Amino acid sequence: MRECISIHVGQAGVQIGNACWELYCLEHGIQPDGQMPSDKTIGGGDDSFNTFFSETGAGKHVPRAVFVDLEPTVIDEVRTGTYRQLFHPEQLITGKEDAANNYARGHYTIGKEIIDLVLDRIRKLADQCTGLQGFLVFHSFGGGTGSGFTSLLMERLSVDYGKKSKLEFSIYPAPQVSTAVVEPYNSILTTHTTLEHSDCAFMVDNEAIYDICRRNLDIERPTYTNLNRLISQIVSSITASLRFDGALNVDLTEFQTNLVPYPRIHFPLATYAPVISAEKAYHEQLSVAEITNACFEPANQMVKCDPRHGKYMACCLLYRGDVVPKDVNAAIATIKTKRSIQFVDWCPTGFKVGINYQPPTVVPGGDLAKVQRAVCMLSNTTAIAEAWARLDHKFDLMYAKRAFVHWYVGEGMEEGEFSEAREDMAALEKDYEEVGVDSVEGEGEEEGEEY
Amino acid sequence: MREIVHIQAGQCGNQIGAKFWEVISDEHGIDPTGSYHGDSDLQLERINVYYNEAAGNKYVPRAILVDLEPGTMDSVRSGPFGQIFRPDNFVFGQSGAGNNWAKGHYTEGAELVDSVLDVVRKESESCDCLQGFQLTHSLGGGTGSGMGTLLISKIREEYPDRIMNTFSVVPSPKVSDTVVEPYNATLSVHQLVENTDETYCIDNEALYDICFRTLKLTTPTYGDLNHLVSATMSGVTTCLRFPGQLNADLRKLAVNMVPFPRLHFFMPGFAPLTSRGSQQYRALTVPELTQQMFDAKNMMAACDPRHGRYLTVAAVFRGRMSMKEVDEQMLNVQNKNSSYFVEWIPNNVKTAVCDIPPRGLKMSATFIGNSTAIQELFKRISEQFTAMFRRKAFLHWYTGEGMDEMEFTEAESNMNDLVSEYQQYQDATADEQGEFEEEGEEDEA
Ligand SMILES: Nc1nc2c(ncn2[C@@H]2O[C@H](COP(=O)(O)OP(=O)(O)OP(=O)(O)O)[C@@H](O)[C@H]2O)c(=O)[nH]1
Ligand SMILES: Nc1nc2c(ncn2[C@@H]2O[C@H](COP(=O)(O)OP(=O)(O)O)[C@@H](O)[C@H]2O)c(=O)[nH]1
Ligand SMILES: [Mg+2]
Repeated sequence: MRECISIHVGQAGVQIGNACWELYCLEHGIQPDGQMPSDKTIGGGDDSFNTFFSETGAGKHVPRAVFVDLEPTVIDEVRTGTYRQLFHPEQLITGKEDAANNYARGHYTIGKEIIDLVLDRIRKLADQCTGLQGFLVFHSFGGGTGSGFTSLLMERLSVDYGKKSKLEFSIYPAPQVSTAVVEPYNSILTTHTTLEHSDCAFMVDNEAIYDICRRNLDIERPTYTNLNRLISQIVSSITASLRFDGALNVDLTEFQTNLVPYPRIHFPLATYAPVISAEKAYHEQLSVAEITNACFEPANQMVKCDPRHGKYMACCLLYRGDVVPKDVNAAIATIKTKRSIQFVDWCPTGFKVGINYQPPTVVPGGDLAKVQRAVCMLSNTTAIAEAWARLDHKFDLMYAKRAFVHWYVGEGMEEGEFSEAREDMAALEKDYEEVGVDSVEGEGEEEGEEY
Repeated sequence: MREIVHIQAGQCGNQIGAKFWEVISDEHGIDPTGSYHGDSDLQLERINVYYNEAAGNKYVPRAILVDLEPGTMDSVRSGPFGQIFRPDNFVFGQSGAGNNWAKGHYTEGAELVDSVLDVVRKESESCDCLQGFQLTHSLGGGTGSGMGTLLISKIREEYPDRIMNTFSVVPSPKVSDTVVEPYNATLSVHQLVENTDETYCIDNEALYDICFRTLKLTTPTYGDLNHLVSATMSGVTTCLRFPGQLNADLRKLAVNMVPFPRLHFFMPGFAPLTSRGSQQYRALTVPELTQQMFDAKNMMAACDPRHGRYLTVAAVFRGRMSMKEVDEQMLNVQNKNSSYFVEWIPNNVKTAVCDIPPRGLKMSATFIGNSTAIQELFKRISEQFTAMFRRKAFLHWYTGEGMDEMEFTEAESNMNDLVSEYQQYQDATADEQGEFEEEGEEDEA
């Protein structure tokens, strides 16, 4: 019937890729070599695992995926691990030498070595899909390959598959945490490419997701492994209505307005609920009201910016499990009452809602709350402005001393190209500001429309 | 795949490599003959980054042995692991450098080097994918400074896209090893400053401090120091050699570590360094480790980094640890010790994390730091080059070797241009003023 594709680029992408395909094979009861050991089908039904798994051979199913870093070692671990037999080996591409946290290597001098290989494998992947809906993509946005190559890939899909849903999920840099020094430059060089090409861009954050894990989930010293298995619950949830039946669904062609209030602003925040320990869910019980109110709390968002400093613009709520619309619709009313939430004046109809029947599949060993009835929330807010306003200043600080410029120049970018990116970043700053008013006047909101 | 070539120049450099190759071999569990029976497949699956597989299940290191004398080589061939080396990679003189850079770089090595470059070529073509060229040597003596320059020169021409790296020993602040050590340490650097991507400043006086003060060694010796040194060389490569939660090779570190193209002269350091007398009274945690990373005294170089500011730092953690515990500890030091850091490089940290711990520890952390405080080396050596050169000491030894004192003058001039560039970026503001000029014309109309 229909298909999504799954793209992991750079070491964070890849690592998250061991996490989301692990979860997808729990949630469908697929064992680590592609067999479905409890299959029941009539054949040719729905059965929506076929949107994420291509059936091979005798009943090997195969993730609809591709992976790369230009370092071998990170893809060699997928080639060697628990699920090594899950992948078709021509999914697992690598390079000779990492993109070295320089975007320029990922987009020019090293990335050219793997691109038309990468695309030939995807041509082959999409040639096998019956009604390709789009591409969902994890990448190291601040990295070398996660920055340069994902954005080279975006430009090189968009010329062929321009009508497909082009969706991506970064890791974003953080207000006090820092994993690398040039992280901001690559963040701008990639935003400056993928703003022309991507249909949405789902930003999430380590420094944010730690605090939720040490607070809520009550994980004492979280790992990157813990983290990738939590981050996995956003794409899981926004795919639940591509993987199971519900009372209300979405498709990929829905999120690209219901999370995109005007096109340049394709940047929502996300979270998932309830996110608590065993001992806590044992102790105390939660309802679909409480779990809708928790998705609006500052301490609960997977990006560090406080929603209060801004205003909401677009929202998607994705209910899984044992819940009914008559409760859910009154629980959004709640969020409609408390003026501690402010939406923008342009968005009085700001909620979009979907309701799938399948509960979240309980993890191995039962290490999570035993809640049959969990919720994902995803929102576009003006509060992201205060997370970009640090990043674009971190560029202004280093580029005044031309600090590290010479590696970019080293691989073949010119000072013209970092300056052009930076002036669209001061333009992005202006596009966050066009909604900074009540005004209806016809270039921001239309004088002949009524909400 | 990604495969580093090692060189070991002169007596000093040879003995650091001679320790290096007991030490990484042990980490990969290698038998002193170049065989293997060791306990892990992971250990052997990755080794290639520093080894070649000779026929019938055998292992050779990608090592070149370099010396203008018959001395120190004879001891590597008799020592622990002396058997792993390809006998062909010993290409050697019968003259020495005489503590003299120009005898290395324009006489005795100049006569030998094309016979050594022929091994460098053959190992570079026997690589899968050639990654870099690492050197153990010194800068204050004659052979590793002088021959090693001449190699670097000739290899940096041939292979311009590969990383070019130098694990150098450098002259100590108070008592000397050889008298010409400031000439040597100027003339070699007058080649290396535009022929390396990375270079190290290892002060054996600080190793002697860390050997008595932290490690609590009674009789501390080169036996010790070349372990402490080689720990750092295997330790920086752990995120290429082995899996972990953050893989990161040497060039991925270098792009983050070097802001401006001559600021590449690094401060090394390791944790933990707790003695056998103290293990049972200390814990081995990321707080305790990150404490000893940034303790002045633990610094394997010439100065406390608080005679300057950190342009950049990189932490290469080893063993199973919470990336959150790491990230929090690197965030605490940036915000409690913010006066230690350069303010227009907004956050100064690169982080990497290997799953594999070194032998006999719960966890460790290798540290690369770049502080403007490394001018404490270059203020000394430029002065100490001048003090002897100003009365023309020792000079005929080097101008017997195809020198003119215009190259001595030109080079101490370059070292002033360097220490002045390093000061130019010291204490510079994160803010840059506008004007007080006025728009339009000024009337009350
Ligand atoms: N959440 C999370 N973040 C990660 C993970 N791995 C890396 N990161 C983040 O992504 C950034 C980039 O990682 P890199 O290893 O540099 O990614 P890369 O794209 O492979 O970069 P190159 O190796 O230079 O190509 C890091 O600095 C971290 O902020 C992971 O598994 N999970
Ligand atoms: N760390 C270290 N330093 C050494 C060693 N042997 C000598 N040195 C130092 O390194 C320098 C000599 O380097 P070398 O190239 O062998 O010089 P040459 O003997 O003058 O040709 C002097 O500063 C010595 O103190 C050693 O094994 N380890
Ligand atoms: Mg990479």
